[PDB]
Amino acid sequence: EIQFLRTDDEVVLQCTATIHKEQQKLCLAAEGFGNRLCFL
Amino acid sequence: NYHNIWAKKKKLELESKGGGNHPLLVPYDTLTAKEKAKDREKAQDIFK
Amino acid sequence: RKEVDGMGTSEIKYGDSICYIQHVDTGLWLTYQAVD
Amino acid sequence: KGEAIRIRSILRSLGDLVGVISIAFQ
Amino acid sequence: ANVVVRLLIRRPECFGPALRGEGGNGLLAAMEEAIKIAEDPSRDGPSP
Amino acid sequence: CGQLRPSMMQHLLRRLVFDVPLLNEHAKM
Amino acid sequence: GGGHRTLLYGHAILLRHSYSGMYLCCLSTSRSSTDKLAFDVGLQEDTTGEACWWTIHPASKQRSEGEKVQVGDDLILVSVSSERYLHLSYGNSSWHVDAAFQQTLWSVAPISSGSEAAQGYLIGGDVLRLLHGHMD
Repeated sequence: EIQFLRTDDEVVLQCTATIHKEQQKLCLAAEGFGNRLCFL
Repeated sequence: NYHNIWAKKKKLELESKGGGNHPLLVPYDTLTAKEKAKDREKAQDIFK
Repeated sequence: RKEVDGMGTSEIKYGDSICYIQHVDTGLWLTYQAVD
Repeated sequence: KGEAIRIRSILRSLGDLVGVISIAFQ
Repeated sequence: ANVVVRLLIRRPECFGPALRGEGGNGLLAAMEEAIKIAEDPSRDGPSP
Repeated sequence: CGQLRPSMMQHLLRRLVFDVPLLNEHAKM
Repeated sequence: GGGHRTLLYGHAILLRHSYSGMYLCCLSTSRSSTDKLAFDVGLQEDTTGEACWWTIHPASKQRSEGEKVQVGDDLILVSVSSERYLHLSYGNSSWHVDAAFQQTLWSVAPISSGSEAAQGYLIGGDVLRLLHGHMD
């Protein structure tokens, strides 16, 4: 059953914030060639 | 003489106020040269 | 299976095998319209 | 050089610290 | 001092009259706002 | 550089003439 | 290194974007002013010791430090330099990720591993070019 987070394993981050009276689940994103910043 | 009778009017104002503290004042005896040009270009011209 | 979360025989090998697509809502199969 | 640069930068972020020269007369 | 700063920073609730993000957290705005309350009127804004 | 450097000494002079409190001119020196 | 060590709460972590090698790490980002006091540590490759990491803390009091992170456990992340949490703000009528003191939960999820290796086999996300057997 049980498993944990080793080093050197692909992952992805998530959040959940309300918007317009509704839970919009998101993830973190970044496109590092023209924009060094991060979007969702 | 000129700009310190003016600043003495301002000093009488601050005396009658009861000792205020507000930045908008510099008398002429110890005035930096940033506000002195408008006085300079007549006070030197009378002397010219 | 239906919820494919268990591994169960990693199936496709690149290059060796050959496959066939299926749009699931229509069930159509891909074909090459060889024109004149 | 001893982890105080973090808190010094945090202080520096609140510049209004450059602009308190006005408050020093006001 | 380190723990004091780390604890203040989680809840820096010095909410002055009106500035961005927080209430105040900025000195010249709140101070010049409050000198209007202080100079002509009493400790209160509407007071004689 | 030469705007109002010298007049600070005149201010400190005028303070030093009538300096009522002790241990105050000593730090103005 | 060690080779497939585990992950524990309180550890000093290092992330890396997959397809671009820009290590998300402690950098001198002092740009964004939506909240008017908050940072956005974007992407740049300056893995320079002290200014390298983020750090995990648990979400709520169900697992403390020293415990091994399991799958699905919501987390809290914080820098070493700025000490801000991974804030999730709203800039102007829309989302905007920043670094601030209002913390925010941050879940994770599995994608792949080292044992989950291709060696010619297929894995999702892989690009490819299709081929006929006769016509190519």
